[PDB]
Amino acid sequence: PSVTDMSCEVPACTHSSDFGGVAIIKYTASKKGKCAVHSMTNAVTIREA
Amino acid sequence: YEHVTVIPNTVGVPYKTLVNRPGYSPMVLEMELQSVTLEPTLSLDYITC
Repeated sequence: PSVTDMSCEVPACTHSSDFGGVAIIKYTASKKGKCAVHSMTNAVTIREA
Repeated sequence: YEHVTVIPNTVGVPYKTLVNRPGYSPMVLEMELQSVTLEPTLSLDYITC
């Protein structure tokens, strides 16, 4: 599947040793399926695969 | 979470205060003072009749 339009907002962040950040992303998809996610920076790690 | 406030010494008037903690929705408290009493210490000297 393809995704054509996305946006990002970040309602909270605390830079503690644990997972203290949350983000919400909106998307429009062309059809049902599964997709992987990955970060493009070294300073931020993402839990979900 | 520690919060400190000051209320004037007026009986029968409500007051409100705002609590704000990062990452959580704000909370508002309301307080009213109903009575204040003072009591001295006494010692007896003599009586008359």
